Amino acid sequence: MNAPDRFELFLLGEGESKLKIDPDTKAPNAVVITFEKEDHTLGNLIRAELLNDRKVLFAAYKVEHPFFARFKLRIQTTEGYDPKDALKNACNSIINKLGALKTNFETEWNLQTLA
Amino acid sequence: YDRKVPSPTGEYVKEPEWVLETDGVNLSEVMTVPGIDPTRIYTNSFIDIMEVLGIEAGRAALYKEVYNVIASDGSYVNYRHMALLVDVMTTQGGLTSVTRHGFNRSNTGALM
Amino acid sequence: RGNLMGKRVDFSARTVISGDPNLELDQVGVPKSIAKTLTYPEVVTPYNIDRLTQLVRNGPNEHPGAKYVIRDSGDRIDLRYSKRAGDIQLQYGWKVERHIMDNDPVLFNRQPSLHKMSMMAHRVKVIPYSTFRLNLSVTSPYNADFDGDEMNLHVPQSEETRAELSQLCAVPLQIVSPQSNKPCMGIVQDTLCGIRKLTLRDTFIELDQVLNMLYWVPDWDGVIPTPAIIKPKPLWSGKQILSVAIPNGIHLQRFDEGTTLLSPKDNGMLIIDGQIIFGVVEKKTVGSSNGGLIHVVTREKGPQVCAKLFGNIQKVVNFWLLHNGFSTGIGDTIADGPTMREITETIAEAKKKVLDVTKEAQANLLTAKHGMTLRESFEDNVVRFLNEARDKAGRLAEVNLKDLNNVKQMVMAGSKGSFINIAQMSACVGQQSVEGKRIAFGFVDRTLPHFSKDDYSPESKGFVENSYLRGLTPQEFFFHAMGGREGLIDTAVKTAETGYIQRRLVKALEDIMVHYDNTTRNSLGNVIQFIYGEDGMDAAHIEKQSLDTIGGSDAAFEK
Amino acid sequence: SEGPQVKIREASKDNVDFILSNVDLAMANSLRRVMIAEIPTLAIDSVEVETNTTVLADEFIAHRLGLIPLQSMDIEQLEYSRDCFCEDHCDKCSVVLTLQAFGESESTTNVYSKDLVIVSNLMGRNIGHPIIQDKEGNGVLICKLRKGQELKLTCVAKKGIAKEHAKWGPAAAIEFEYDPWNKLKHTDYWYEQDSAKEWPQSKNCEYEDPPNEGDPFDYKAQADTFYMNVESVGSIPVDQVVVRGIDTLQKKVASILLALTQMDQD
Amino acid sequence: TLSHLRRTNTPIGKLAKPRQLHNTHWGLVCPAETPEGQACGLVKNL
Amino acid sequence: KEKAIPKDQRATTPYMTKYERARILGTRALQISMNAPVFVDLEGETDPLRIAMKELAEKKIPLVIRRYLPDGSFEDWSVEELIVDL
Amino acid sequence: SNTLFDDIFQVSEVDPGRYNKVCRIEAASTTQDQCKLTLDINVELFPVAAQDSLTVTIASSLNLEDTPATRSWRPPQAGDRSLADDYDYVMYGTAYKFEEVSKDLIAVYYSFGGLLMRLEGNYRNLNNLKQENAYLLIRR
Amino acid sequence: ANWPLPVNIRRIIQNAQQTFHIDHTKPSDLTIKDIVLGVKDLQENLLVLRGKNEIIQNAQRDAVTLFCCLLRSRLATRRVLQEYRLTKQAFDWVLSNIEAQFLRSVVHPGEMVGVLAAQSIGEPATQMKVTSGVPRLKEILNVAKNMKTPSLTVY
Amino acid sequence: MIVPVRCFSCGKVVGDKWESYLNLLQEDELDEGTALSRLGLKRYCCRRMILTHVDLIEKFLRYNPLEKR
Amino acid sequence: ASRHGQKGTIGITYRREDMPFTAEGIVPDLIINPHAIPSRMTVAHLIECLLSKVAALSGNEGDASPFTDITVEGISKLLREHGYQSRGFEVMYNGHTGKKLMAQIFFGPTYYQRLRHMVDDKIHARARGPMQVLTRQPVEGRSRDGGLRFGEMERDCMIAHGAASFLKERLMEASDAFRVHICGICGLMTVIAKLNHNQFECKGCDNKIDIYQIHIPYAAKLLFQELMAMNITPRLYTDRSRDF
Amino acid sequence: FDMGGYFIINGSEKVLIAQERSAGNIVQVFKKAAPSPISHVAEIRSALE
Amino acid sequence: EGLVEYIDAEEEESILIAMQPEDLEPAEDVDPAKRIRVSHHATTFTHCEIHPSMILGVAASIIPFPDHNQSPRNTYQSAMGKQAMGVFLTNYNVRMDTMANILYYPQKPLGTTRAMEYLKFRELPAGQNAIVAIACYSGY
Ligand SMILES: [Mg+2]
Ligand SMILES: [Zn+2]
Ligand SMILES: [Zn+2]
Ligand SMILES: [Zn+2]
Repeated sequence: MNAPDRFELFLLGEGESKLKIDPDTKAPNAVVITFEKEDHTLGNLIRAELLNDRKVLFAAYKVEHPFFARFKLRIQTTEGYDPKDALKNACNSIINKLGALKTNFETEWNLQTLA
Repeated sequence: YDRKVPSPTGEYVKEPEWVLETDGVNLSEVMTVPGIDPTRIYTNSFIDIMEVLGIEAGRAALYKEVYNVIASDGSYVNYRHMALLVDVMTTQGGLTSVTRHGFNRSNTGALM
Repeated sequence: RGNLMGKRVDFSARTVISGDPNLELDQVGVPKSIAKTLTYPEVVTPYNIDRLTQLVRNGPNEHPGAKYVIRDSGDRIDLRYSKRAGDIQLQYGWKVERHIMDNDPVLFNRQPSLHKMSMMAHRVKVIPYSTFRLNLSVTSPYNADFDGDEMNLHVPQSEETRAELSQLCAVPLQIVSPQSNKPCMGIVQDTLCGIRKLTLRDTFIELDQVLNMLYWVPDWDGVIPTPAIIKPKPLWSGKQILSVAIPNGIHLQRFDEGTTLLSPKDNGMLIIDGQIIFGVVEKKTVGSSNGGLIHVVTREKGPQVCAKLFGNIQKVVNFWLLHNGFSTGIGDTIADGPTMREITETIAEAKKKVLDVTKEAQANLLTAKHGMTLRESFEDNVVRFLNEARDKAGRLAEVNLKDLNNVKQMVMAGSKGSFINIAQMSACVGQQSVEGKRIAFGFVDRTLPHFSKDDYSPESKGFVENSYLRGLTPQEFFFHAMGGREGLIDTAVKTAETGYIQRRLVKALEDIMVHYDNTTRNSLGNVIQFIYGEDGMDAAHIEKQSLDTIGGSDAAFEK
Repeated sequence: SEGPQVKIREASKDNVDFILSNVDLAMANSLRRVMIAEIPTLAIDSVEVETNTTVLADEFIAHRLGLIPLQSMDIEQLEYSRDCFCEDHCDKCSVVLTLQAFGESESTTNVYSKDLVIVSNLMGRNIGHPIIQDKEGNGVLICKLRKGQELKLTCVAKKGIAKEHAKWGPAAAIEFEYDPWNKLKHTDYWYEQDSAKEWPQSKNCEYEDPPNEGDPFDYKAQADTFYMNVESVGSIPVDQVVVRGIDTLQKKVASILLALTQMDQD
Repeated sequence: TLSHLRRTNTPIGKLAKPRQLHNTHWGLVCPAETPEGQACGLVKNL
Repeated sequence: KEKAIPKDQRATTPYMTKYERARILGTRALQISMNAPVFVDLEGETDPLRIAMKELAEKKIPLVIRRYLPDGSFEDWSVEELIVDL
Repeated sequence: SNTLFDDIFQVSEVDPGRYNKVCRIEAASTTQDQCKLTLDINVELFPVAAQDSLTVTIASSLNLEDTPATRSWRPPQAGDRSLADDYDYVMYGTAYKFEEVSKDLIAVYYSFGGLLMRLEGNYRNLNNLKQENAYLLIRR
Repeated sequence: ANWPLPVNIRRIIQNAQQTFHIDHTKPSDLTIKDIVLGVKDLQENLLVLRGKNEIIQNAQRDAVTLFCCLLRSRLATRRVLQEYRLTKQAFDWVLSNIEAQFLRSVVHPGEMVGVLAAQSIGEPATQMKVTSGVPRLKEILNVAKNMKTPSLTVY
Repeated sequence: MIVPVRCFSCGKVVGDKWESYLNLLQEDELDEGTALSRLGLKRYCCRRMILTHVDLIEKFLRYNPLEKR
Repeated sequence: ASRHGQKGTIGITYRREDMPFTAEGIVPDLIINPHAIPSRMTVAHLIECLLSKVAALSGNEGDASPFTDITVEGISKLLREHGYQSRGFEVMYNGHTGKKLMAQIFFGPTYYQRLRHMVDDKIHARARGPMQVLTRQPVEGRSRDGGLRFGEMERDCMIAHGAASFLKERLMEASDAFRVHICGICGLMTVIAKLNHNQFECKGCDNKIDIYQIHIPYAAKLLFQELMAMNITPRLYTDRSRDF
Repeated sequence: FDMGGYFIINGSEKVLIAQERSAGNIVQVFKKAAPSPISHVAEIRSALE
Repeated sequence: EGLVEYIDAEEEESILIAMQPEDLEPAEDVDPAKRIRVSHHATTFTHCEIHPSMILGVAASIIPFPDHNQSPRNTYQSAMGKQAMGVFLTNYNVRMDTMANILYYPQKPLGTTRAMEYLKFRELPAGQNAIVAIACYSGY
């Protein structure tokens, strides 16, 4: 049997970090962030929010192999804007949007009568 | 059949010619019949070609038969591969078969 | 034959093969369990003293690890049962048998292994699960599919063979086979189907998808190409993105039927500096065809660059097709009413024509064709008329098929299917023949106990007027089954006959080799050819070219 | 608050129908993905068998038991067995259930999920109770017995997510649609004579105006106003699936921010 | 199990073609059920 | 030694063959793996095969290929003088 | 940078062919009787009908001030000014052929990511068109 | 006129034109003497056999007779100046590539061509009025005194 | 052998509707389509789970127990 | 495999949130390549899927008997009456991004059967293990930790590749390897070697100083000894007698 | 559901596969090839049951 | 009662059989979807087939719509059906076989065949009804 344990999809293993930022030598002011134990759920959401930023230049993500739960995020920004700061802003925007969504759903649900 | 022969102008133009296809082979006798072009008569059985024209003629006929079979299905194989097999089959002065009574009767070591 | 010419060997593994679109052409996925069992003896050197020592600490129960340590005296220590004495101190000149790691060169084979490309060297890639994994593009040289096929793996055990395997048997070096001086690998199946759709003029891509597709090409310089359409909305064409995967400096020009510089049907091909100008990329360009992109790239930039092309095209095309999708259903085999009416009358007219010849033959007024009997001549006329009816009906159905027809799309791209498949699936299965002849009278003067004696109508002798969509009648079903049984019997017998022929040919020419004097000689030294191929060139470096002097008229020659 | 807007159409104990507006496609898709694969839930994980005279194998019964839905309203108060400091399991990270069935009657006797009895200290929580969602009061038909057949076993329930195993999935099929009129041209309709006549109209078409029948293609439009229908297996209320689905997605993004902050310090 | 209990065998010097599906087989042996190997045509099913 | 063709009358190709390159690289890689003196400066390399490739590129492999002929005669070609173009 | 070619054409006809988003249009210059244009246009974004008059312009670069894979394409930013602001349909492509049709007639072939164009005219009106990349700007 | 040959001269010309960015309008600096001598001397460097005796030299000339015909036809004085419009720098580049390409295409000594030929002919056989296909291949590989359908073609 | 607990495609609990399905067919004389819709199985993935199920446990129960307490 | 000659092995497994989904949330339990349909012309595979879809929706059992009046158009009419596309196509959404697939997927139930062939019963590897008593080569059989045959055809391919050293490695180091002593007078393996005492002798030649050792496969040693029993004497000599 | 029709030999279920043979007591006339002095032959395998 | 008659191959030679009584027996618009059927217009039939589908065997009777499949495919399925896991017998618990495979949840096919009624396929099915999608999703 060679089936990997299912908890390896989300549980961080020994000697492994959630994020791994390295500089992209091909283009200036570009970095590559490797997310461990994550999948398209966050890659698509994070990438889409980044593309809404005017100062962000290039935003793309890819899962090299479905076997391993890890995806790479490439962020390039305008000169003087840190790609890490761009990731900070995008994540904050997602959280704020999600927080409003949770409040809106609860208020609407309270008005319903059938359930 | 249609054969491309140079035109008097200099270009290649196809014109029809009358050809006789026969069942059964008598190469030596048919070649002498008047009215035919003896320099173009061809025989399906390269055995008759070998014993009437020569080993080199049989080699060319043998390659032609092998080429037709491979090209009959549409597959294409480089010329050198066919030539090497034909040359091996005619390197001893005759048509040696690829069975145990042909190449396996040579002097190439008992172990081989 | 069973113990000297061929024998069972160690350091080998077998398991089912599966397709991995995310694996490189020269990479092979190896199950973790197989990697642990297989080992490679590595000589301890100052360069690898640290790495090898760590593996011994890991032991044989944790990949990467080791299983044995061999001293300079020949003594071999099994790491199991050896931990009782604590750690072992390695020394230069020792050998550590450690689990095969990534990038290790191994030999990958599939039987019957009828040609050399059936045995090629891959780079190990340890992966989870119980199956092997290899690129789709390499299936064709192996003649392998993923319906349950098992393939062998062999691990070299010395540096001499380790370097030999990677420098002579590596997959990138086998792209251009010498059998037919044309590439043996190409884009196929899903990837081939997607590339045809992607390169259509109507295929445009927005910014969000373009960035992801660009990033999927590993060797991307990081420069976003200018969109073909700048206003009123930035759009990228499929040709533009596919051009990123093509290495710069590649030129390819092809002219199809009616093709011109302003290709109206978008046929042909024109690539300048790696940029696709016009033409739909299909089997004629990215397939294993002479003079195609693969043939040009490998001969111009090198085998390694060509190998990268396979992955880049596959990755970009696979990603695009994942988010576009392609399917096929029953609706793709259905032709509109007007087409079916035309198909029905085409068969009816052919049946009437077959009747017309039959009546005159019964009247004895039919004169046999020269060199043929009355019945054989009559059969030839009927067979030709019915075959043309199927072809004419098939053309009517095929022409009616729209560009959105999934079955038609695959045929146009060359991925799968053909004209005959569409005709039988939609228009008419056609005549069934056994031993190259119509259905014979197994009974007394009839084919089945349902017709009358001495019946020569197309239905009686096995003409399937229906299609697979419409179904076959019980009489047609049996006759169609009879034709199939002929193929199954032929396939089984032909496989045995061809295998013996292949063995005989190899044994007859096994001792022939090209020597340093360019002569071709056997073991005895007897000269077969004074120069190989009568020219002295290698088939892998031969291309079809036109001699401009032989052809043309005299006036054109002077001009 | 002026962000993703919601409007509930049909609300039920098992199904909630709502429209997600003023939101991005990426956000909407992640919500359904999280709602399917990342909401913690209580389910039977380990089964101890001491007597199995049934016609079914021990693994057959164990697999069925894990699929039995258990109440998970107070799952957040439970702790992951991996993150708990105990040898095998305790009351802080597990719920123990016992099943004892015997064939005392001549007719076949059915073993239902209602026969499961909790023998752990719930500590005032509201988890571990099998979900009964029928009229007769029985649950899932686990096994059948005849005279002389006994089934004695002990079950241990732990919290987990459907990513590890589908038995922890608290949500059944989730409907998800947008642009029912195909105004964004995200689909090329396969057709034979007329695509409009050959493709049935979506029920959601009533909530959007039809195309103006001649207006130019709108190339500046982006997908929004998603129609979703979330179904629940009964382990947790359907509303909580959406509420907890948003919370889990919020936590995942927050984890990235926390990790990014951590590397800045170190 | 049902197919095996209804199988038939034909031992293959003979001058004929027993492997082919003859017309007389209609309604007596299945025209499709046969081994794909060397037993093709020789082994028939009622 | 009548089977040693003099260097002035060698008629074989001056280009290294694929088999010659493969064996030379493998032959020297094995020697490197067995602690042989490396004659090329290493900018960081642990694989013996990669080291041999570096030596071949800079022509620092002290080996001569004895090309045999069908009659038994041979010609000695140094790796340094053999052209590596393939 | 600067306009290499500028003229007004009348669309003679439009042929959709097998494409649902791209149409090939044949047009002739209004001022010159020896100039005609064949062009492929993404009608889904810029519909074109018969008898329509189109102002076709070809330029080396879109930036206003003269400045004669070059650079990574970037999304337009607020306040960005370029030649594209004055037109409706803009395409970027590469010339790949120059053909001599007659004594003074020259034809230039362009490809905008697979969309082909052919601009034929007098040798003295298309002399500025070179074998390089150019922007095709069209205004209704 | 279309036959397999080692070196693709057409691709080499295309690479030279694009690599050096031939103007295609300004006259080239090539001279008629240079072109004629350039092609003539290139034919001498196309070496397959390197013997220094008459017999080997004769074989060397014959081994490249067909290739030289292609070489001369493509690299003609008018074609180079008119059809290709090659420059002196481009012309020298083209000649060097042909020499390098030709030398790389030569057969490598030690190649097991016999096995290669047998496998190249065998593999197509597995995929397979007069006998054809595998049965005809059996009749050819085995020298059968009596073949199924002997025939005579008379012109 | 016995009714599956959950629907394979979507995971909906269908193992508590087997007895109800049989009761509707027998006592209420309802056709299979109406019974499935009455039980609330709208998606055809759930319908086939109960419609195509074969109850082999009853056949096994005919055999006497191997070990009797 | 299905009931139409279509068989395949699982390529990869995806969870529900990754598989494509319809507007109703139904996700496929299995996905097969469209390319298998055209060439093989298994129309019944598509008809069964269309028939099964209607049968599941209507709660009936489809009639798939070969020769009947049932037609695709008749099945299509029933399917459309249930609110689905007549030909079975459905609009699906990409699971990774949630966007609609530009193409519509033939979606419906189908009968599938699991075959006896499982990878766990076929995967096996061997680095070293038991040897046959007779030939002293790797035993045959996965269950007995046997090896994998490197047959004659495999030998030919390596010969074509030119990997002479690799061919020797497979046939000697990866298989039976045996060292024997031969006499310089007679090429027979009849030398009694006392390795502990460093003594060699070929009785019948009365020599103890002209001994050589050769590495040959144990099968080769067995062959020559078998030939010796047949009165044939193979003599192995380490130097050429006749000129090349 | 077991259909029987088989034997139990040493605990192993064995099924007798029906054997196909040419019917006896029937006259059959066959043609012979050219290399033989006989053109036609009528053969009957007389059998008593 | 003289309503059915046993007929062998030898006796098949001297009789005329009608495939179906629906159209062949009666003395003698059309739906375009229906297949083309030949009446044979014979008024001397001596027998009639019980049903044409009975020509198939046990294995081939499980194939749905075998007349809509290419003949080689039908042969292949007959071989694979014997290799499918299912419920060979209901007393496998008391039997001691060398090897046995039993499916957890066998399901009867949604689309079945009438001939399968007498093979007890519904009572002992070998397979499951899986929702299959024909798409090029990920290339795996
Ligand atoms: Mg296969
Ligand atoms: Zn605990
Ligand atoms: Zn369901
Ligand atoms: Zn001796």
